[PDB]
Amino acid sequence: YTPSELEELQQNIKLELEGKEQELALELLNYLNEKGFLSKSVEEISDVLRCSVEELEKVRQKVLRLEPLGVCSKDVWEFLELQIEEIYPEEEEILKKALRDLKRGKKLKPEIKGKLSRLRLFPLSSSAEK
Repeated sequence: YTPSELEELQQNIKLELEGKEQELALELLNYLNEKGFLSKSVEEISDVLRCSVEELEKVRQKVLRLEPLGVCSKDVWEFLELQIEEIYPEEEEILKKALRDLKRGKKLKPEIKGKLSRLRLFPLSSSAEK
């Protein structure tokens, strides 16, 4: 079985929205590497694609909020931070401390475990510990 995270995000975008906005988003997520994150900054990518930085940002954000989140937009670990601010903006601090504890290594809470369980810092990757 192959990963359908990226493809799922593309379709979702064209679904909720379409036109020029979707175009910009695709471009940003189009100039990325097989690592799960854009190989070039948004500024440069926007200059090469012939698009205003500010504009590309707004569209990139609206599309980044989609599922999966814009891991390439912010980053691999940043995907969680933005995911909360967008999904659960009320528990931004809650998940913020959790994602930081799990990323740096630590214990997790019972409620957070389930909240983060629905997500994963390895959307386009795979890894686990024993």
